[PDB]
Amino acid sequence: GSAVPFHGAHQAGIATPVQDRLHFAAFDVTTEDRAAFVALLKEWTAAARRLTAGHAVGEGAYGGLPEAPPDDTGEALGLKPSRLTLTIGFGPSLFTRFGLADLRPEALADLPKFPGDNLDRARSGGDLCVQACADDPQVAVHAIRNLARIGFGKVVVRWSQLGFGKTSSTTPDKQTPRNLLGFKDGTRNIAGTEKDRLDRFVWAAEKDGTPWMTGGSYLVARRIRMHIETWDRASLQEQEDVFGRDKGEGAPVGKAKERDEPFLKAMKPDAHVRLAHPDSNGGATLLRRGYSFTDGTDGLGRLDAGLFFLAYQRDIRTGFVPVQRNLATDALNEYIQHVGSAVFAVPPGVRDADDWWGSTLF
Amino acid sequence: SAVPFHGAHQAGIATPVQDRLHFAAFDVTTEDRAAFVALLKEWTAAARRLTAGHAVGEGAYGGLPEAPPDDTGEALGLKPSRLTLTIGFGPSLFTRFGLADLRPEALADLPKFPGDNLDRARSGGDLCVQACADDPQVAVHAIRNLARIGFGKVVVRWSQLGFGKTSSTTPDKQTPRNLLGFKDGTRNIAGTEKDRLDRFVWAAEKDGTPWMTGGSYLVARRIRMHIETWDRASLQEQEDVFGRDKGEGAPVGKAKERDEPFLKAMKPDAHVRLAHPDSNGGATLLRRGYSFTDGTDGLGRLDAGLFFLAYQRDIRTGFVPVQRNLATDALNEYIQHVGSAVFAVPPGVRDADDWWGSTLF
Ligand code: HEM
Ligand code: HEM
Repeated sequence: GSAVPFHGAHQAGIATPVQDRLHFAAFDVTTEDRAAFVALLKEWTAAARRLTAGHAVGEGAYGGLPEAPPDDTGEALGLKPSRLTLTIGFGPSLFTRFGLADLRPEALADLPKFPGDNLDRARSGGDLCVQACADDPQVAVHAIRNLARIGFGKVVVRWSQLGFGKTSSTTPDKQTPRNLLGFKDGTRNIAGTEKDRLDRFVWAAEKDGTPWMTGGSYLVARRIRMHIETWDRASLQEQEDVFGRDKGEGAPVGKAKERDEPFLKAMKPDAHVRLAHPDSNGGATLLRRGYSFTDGTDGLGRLDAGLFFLAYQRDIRTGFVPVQRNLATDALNEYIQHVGSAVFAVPPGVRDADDWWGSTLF
Repeated sequence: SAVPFHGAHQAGIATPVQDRLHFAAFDVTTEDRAAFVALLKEWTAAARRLTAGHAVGEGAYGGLPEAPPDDTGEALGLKPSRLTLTIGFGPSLFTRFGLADLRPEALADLPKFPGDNLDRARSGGDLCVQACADDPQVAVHAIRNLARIGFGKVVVRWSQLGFGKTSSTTPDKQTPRNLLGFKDGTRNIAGTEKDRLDRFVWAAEKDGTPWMTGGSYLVARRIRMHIETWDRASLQEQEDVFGRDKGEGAPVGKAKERDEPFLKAMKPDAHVRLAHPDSNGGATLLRRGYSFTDGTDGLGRLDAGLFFLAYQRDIRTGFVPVQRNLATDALNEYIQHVGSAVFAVPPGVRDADDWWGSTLF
């Protein structure tokens, strides 16, 4: 229930321990006034300082002038901060505005097309994003709702996604959660404590070529539908061969414990862990921070389940791209389909009560 | 951390309200009474396992390699999480298996109400399973696996996820707030009032349908809220809509949330004034609904609202008169009913040998 500090060299919500619920929104900008947009970034930062501390935005949710709408919509009243983090990111399409083209980072690479892609252009892309994570979904919704409200006229919501439960871990000392295919997910991820691994694989550095990004990261979001009907009729052995780990313990094939190191040659050549593993990808390493979703039925008598996949990396070209290319022959492909996609530059942290989101860019 | 599954009544009605909801409505595809009864027995066995935190069948792993696991596995290593599973039968069930003359009179079709805009695909259903739990993944896993067991005999018609309070951070003697920002649930039938439940909630034998004694009747309504319109309304307009203030939830003129309302001090079309049993000939409901937020629609708006669930001893004398009295509710400006269904919720599974629906079949 405690708060997660908002200030830092880095934005919270990345190396932070992974909170139970997610509300992810992508925004398009509807003002051509750079001054208006900068004032928005400052106002949103002020709201976030309140929101992540458990306080109502502006002058509160009630007790103001009767004839004016309340500053805060009020549904988080009486709730604790619940580890709320707010993480902001800039889409490639934002740099065509306010004269930012010269500032687009080289590591904000558009993704190539991948075999199997069935991307819905409505649930893809976006000028900027806010990732709201909390252990209470009312807290996460309230923050997105109130950010959008404050941005009325300057931004609209392009698309959003709710994650009802995490499928990722930055704390290997705690239990690994399972995804909706029933497998532990997050065993071999980067930990929030591994400060040297985060420096090499996650945080952008001055020398990488884009000084305003020093301290930030790069985010890939993929909405991935799961063919649970097809999966749920596969034998237990078939499911375990697809991944290279047993279902119960989550141990690499042949071994006894979830955290024993995989021996890649014992796995099938198209096994998911074998293909995604850094050793198979020239050392490429990712920080996975995704969440499960279900969005009703598919209209055909079945539940609609999937995974909202989020990966943070130091450079999209040396993180997500090579690992995803190596998955062209993944046995998991038979059961999944990518149906939404977006990349964002996540700027450095808000340094103190005078700093603001995107201040190094603007 | 668990709720007993066996009882005179099904759990999940008067038992403590859990944090999360997965509601699913199923359509029946088989015509065979025997095949259906068989399924009901299978379902009860799996429910016993799930509500105690165990995997269904022979488990999620450790079986024949060339067999699909009995349990899909995503709840492994989680606790029972106060999971309750409540099953109900829709009016359309009674057109099959020759049960037409066993439909309870109290399971009345709903009239059309002013402002209804019901989506057909998210309405109705031959039967429903309400899964509540403090962990959403426990709830989802239950529905997922019940649907799997029933494949070939039932399909999922529509499904709804919902959330109330988060109990690991909020006190249970603290009223939750709906997404309009008002405390919700202040004047409600509580699970402790065993005589109000008998008078208002539970079906009794002399009511007319003996197989439903110990049961209840469920109305579900998917109510969209026009969030962005509501949020532009003044604080005074919002409080005028309900007849309570937003901060404390006190009825107008009163000081504490739990002070009894003085209905003449509220606006004639205030929501509380129109819904109160005194304005409805004593009609009283047990509300057990959950908030929802499914995402954003095509115009950038929050697809969010209240998935309203009401239990009552007779639909004709509970939900119907009260909803009728809301014809002029000032709240109507800000909400839209977009989905609807009714169900007869049978009595409870009495012991290890009993099963869902046994009194009917
Ligand atoms: C629904 C889609 C996916 C599912 C269900 C899934 C599932 C899993 C599972 C069960 C594991 C083993 C446990 C672990 O170490 O975390 C794993 C590992 C991993 N996955 Fe995936 N995954 C999916 C998509 C992806 C994608 C799209 C990528 C990258 C583009 C990816 C990259 C990785 C990596 C790097 C590992 C760690 C392998 C290692 O270093 O040992 N996964 N995944
Ligand atoms: C979006 C839809 C709705 C919202 C946001 C809402 C909200 C509220 C609120 C804030 C209260 C006051 C506190 C309390 O719960 O006692 C209330 C009371 C109540 N509402 Fe609603 N409600 C909705 C729909 C309905 C419907 C459809 C019905 C019945 C058909 C209903 C029946 C009642 C009743 C019986 C009370 C208790 C009044 C009393 O006896 O004091 N509500 N509602």
